[PDB]
Amino acid sequence: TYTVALTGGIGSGKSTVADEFAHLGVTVIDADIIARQVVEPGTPALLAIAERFGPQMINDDGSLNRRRLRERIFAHSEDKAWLNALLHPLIQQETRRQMQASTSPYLLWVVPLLVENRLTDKADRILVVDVPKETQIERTIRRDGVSREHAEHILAAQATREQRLAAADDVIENMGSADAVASHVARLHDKYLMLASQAASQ
Ligand SMILES: [Cl-]
Repeated sequence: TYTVALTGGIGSGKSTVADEFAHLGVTVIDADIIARQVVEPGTPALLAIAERFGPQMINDDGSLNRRRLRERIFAHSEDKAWLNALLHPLIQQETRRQMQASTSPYLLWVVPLLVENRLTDKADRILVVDVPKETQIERTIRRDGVSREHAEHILAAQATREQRLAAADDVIENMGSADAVASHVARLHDKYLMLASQAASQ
C-alpha cells in the first residue's frame, strides 16, 4: 500500500496534522497510539500489569497510570523485559491488523521519534512537519512538563531540523492559522491520491 511517512521533531505538533489526514479518510498508523490501545481499560494486558505490579497501575477511569508503571521499570530494570514480552506481540498484531483493515487509497505512517531504519525502506513519500526550533522547545515544555534545557537536550539527540527538511519530499509548516494548515493538508492529500493512482497504474 502507498505509504506517506509523517515525520517531525519533538514539539512539531505532527499528531494534529495526522488527525487532519485521518479526517479525510486516510488510515493513520501511529505506534504511540497503538501502544496505548493494547493497554486500554479492560484489556487482558492491563489486567496482567495490575495483577503483577498492583492496583495502583490503574486509574479511576480504568486506564493505565503510566507514571506508576514507569516508576516500577525504573526501580527494576528486569521488568522492562517482562513488559516488552507482554506488549510487543500485541503491538505487532495490532499494527498489522490496522494495516490489513485499511481501505483508504494510501496510508499515513507516523514516524517514531527514535527511528531505527531508513524512512525510504517503508515510505513512498516523506512529509515533514516543520516548526522553528523555539516553537519545538516551547511546545515540549508545555505538553511534556520538561525544562527548557531538557527539551534542548532531546532536540540534540534527534535528527536535526536541517536533516529532516533535506530528506523531505514535502514540508508542512505547522504554524499560523489552523484553518490554513488544514487546507495545506487537503492540498497534499490530493497530491498523494494522485501519486497512489499513478503507483497503482504501474
Ligand atoms: Cl513520489
